[PDB]
Amino acid sequence: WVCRKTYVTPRRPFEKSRLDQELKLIGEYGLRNKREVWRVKFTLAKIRKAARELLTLDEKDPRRLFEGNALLRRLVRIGVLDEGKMKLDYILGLKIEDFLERRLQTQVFKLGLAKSIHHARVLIRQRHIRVRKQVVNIPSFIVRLDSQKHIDFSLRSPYGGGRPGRVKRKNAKKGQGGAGAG
Amino acid sequence: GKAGDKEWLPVTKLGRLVKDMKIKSLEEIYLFSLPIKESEIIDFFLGAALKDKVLKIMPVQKQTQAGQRTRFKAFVAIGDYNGHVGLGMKCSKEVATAIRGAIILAKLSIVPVRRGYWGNKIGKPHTVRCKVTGRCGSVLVRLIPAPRGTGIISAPVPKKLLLMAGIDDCYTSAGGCTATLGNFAKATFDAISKTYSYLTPDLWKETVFTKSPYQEFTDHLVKTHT
Amino acid sequence: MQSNAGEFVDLYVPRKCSASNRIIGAKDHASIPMNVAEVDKVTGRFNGQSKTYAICGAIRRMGESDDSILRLAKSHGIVSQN
Amino acid sequence: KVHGSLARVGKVRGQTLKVAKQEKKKKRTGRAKRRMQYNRRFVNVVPTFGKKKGPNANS
Amino acid sequence: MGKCRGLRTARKLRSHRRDQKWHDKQYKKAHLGTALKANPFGGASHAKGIVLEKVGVEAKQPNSAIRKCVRVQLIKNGKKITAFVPNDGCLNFIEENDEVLVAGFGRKGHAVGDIPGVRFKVVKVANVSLLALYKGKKERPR
RNA sequence: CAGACACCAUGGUGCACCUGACUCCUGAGG
RNA sequence: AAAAAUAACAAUACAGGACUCUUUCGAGGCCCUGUAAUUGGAAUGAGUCCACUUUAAAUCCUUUAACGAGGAUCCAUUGGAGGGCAAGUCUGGUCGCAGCAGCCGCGGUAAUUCCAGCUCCAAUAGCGUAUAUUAAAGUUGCUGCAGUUAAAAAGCUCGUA
Repeated sequence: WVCRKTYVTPRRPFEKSRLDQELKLIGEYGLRNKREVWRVKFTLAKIRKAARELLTLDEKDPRRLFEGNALLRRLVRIGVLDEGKMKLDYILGLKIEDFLERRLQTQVFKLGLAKSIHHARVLIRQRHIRVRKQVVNIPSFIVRLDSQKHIDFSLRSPYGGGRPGRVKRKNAKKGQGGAGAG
Repeated sequence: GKAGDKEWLPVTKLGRLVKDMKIKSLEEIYLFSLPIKESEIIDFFLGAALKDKVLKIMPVQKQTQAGQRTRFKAFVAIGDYNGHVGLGMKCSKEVATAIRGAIILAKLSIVPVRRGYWGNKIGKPHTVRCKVTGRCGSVLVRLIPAPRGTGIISAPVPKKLLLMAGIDDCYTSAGGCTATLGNFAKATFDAISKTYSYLTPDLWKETVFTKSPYQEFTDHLVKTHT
Repeated sequence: MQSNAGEFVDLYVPRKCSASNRIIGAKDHASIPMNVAEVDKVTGRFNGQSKTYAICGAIRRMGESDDSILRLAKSHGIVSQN
Repeated sequence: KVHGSLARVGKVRGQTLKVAKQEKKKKRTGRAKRRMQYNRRFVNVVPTFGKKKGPNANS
Repeated sequence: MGKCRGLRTARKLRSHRRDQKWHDKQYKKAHLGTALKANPFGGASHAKGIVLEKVGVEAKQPNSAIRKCVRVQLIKNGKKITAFVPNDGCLNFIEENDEVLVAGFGRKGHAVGDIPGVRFKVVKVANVSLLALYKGKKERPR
């Protein structure tokens, strides 16, 4: 049908200081690679351009009003932006970090069963949590406000309760085959 | 180990007033448009949060009577991140000496650069209020203000100057020779300073003029001479 | 240079001129004013309270300044034999 | 110029032989290696020792 | 500057720009199809040929070396071209009538290095990759 | 200003080179 | 084009810093990052697989009894590290040879450009290369070019479109 890239490649391939900056973001927020950072760079740039367009439209104009409100509402739903600010001027001031902080991984750190921004990502990818009664396997995700009230253990990781898989049973048989000697 | 030292020697009214603290900032001096010929004045009012960046260390030369001769030409730029910047060029026999002199020269030349906005008016200046252009040798750099979160879109050498200038958001276009770096920095230096030289309608409102600090402090500044 | 309703941006407010209506910028050379003393008149003997005129680089290099000062001084007073 | 005669080929390779160090450890995969660079450089040993120094510099 | 700018002068600007466009060397060669006619790349990107002969080339100064090229007649284009053989001691694996995949160099349409009349480089010998032979990932099958 | 004023050609090459942190450390005393 | 695995967490052995004690040295101290020695639980599908599901009938997915990680492994790559250009004032080998080299230039014996090894860098299930076209390019200049001398005002005037 139709497809599109979710990331962007900048015009200078080596730019040492920037490469370091990008590595630091990866460290802080537990990411896979530069493509993860580029993924946010693509989204953020489009949001700023959206904002900037609206801001140069005439005031009290249906298009500016309707799409303004929509852009604001979306950014507040995911908890990047706060609605005590709530106009175009403030949206421009947002940066890469503000998005990353509202991801599933960084919530799984902040509460629950991760010990690091390391651990968290591996926990999500190995299906140790449900967000509600719904497993989430994607760490780069961005949870909404009231979805951070339902992050909890899964019933398909058998610690935190759940049906025995073959990893709990593996540990059982280090006591009944490792120490059972058979 | 090694450690610095500082000493004040006045040869002028301005040096004495600064140390006595009848002048508390460079801004007063800039307003009156009086020269600064003592590095100590800049050191005393600031002397912290002053970053010196050597832009290039490039040698040049002239031919002496018997064989060659060569010397080092250094470009140093200085500035706080609060809207004050300087540029100083010095040429000396060795690399180290050329940079050492260049730093002193850079401090002396320190000039205010006006900071303004793209269109905003709340949340404090992030760019310039007017597009300013500067030319050096047929290189022309044009600075254009940019809105927040855009960042500085410039070549590395102008970007560093803009950073110190307090312009965190800027569009640039530079046209002309791109092989030459001393010219490129100089042209950007001309541009940033030009923001004060523009008369905006927010700057129209007029003032009754200084009575000069030389005249007013005349009695004070008898120490053994006025 | 104000922002908003009258918030202060700005590093300082520069001097202006009235001999060509152009600002004295930012550290420029050949930029100085000119304090003429007032005399109280009638009993003579200087009393304060300076009259100050602001002279810019521009006017001086274009050799205007001599005439300008007289126009400025006369228009607002006061010197004997006008 | 134009010429016609090949002479000597693989002269340097005819007297240089390769060898191998094998592994104490694997060269690290994806995400783990990317994280490892940031920790090894910065959070260790928080940098306070030395200056002006490369990751492979003999300077 | 030096152009017309009235209120009806659209036609004059439109045609004047078109007329002057042709002067530029980069433009002209491509638009007159010269690039295809003279050089075998332009209208192709890669081309396979049969090896005519192996040439030793006593490289023109500066730089003192025997550069060592092959001469290839491309099947598709039908043009005889001398192409550089890169990689160290890799001349060897070429044989007369054994094919090679040839590709352009990097200047595009013009000679490279210190050697004139060569503006192309070999990429595969025996259609199985010179690179793979040099590394020793793959063996010469022929 | 205002005395005299002529033939004469030819000839080759490389390395000029780039960063900041004051001790002989005093070493009876210290 | 999309998602982003190939391990994560403690312990100890160390290299480290806020905190405390001590005049300091030194020691304790939490957070850990790496590097040993191996581990300890604790986890997961890549494979494997009853069953349920899919579907025209099937396949695969999404669903799951029973299995599947202590390590040089269930074991990632492709180019670069003289300049532009990120990363070797590398070690051995060669010595204007073989090669390198878009371009600038290296190599003629103490080669930081080669050829291998080692280390490091960049991007990372992708990366290199060739080529067309686009951007950068105000090097086609409408917005927005240049023409005294750098490439460029017709010998001059009349004059219609």
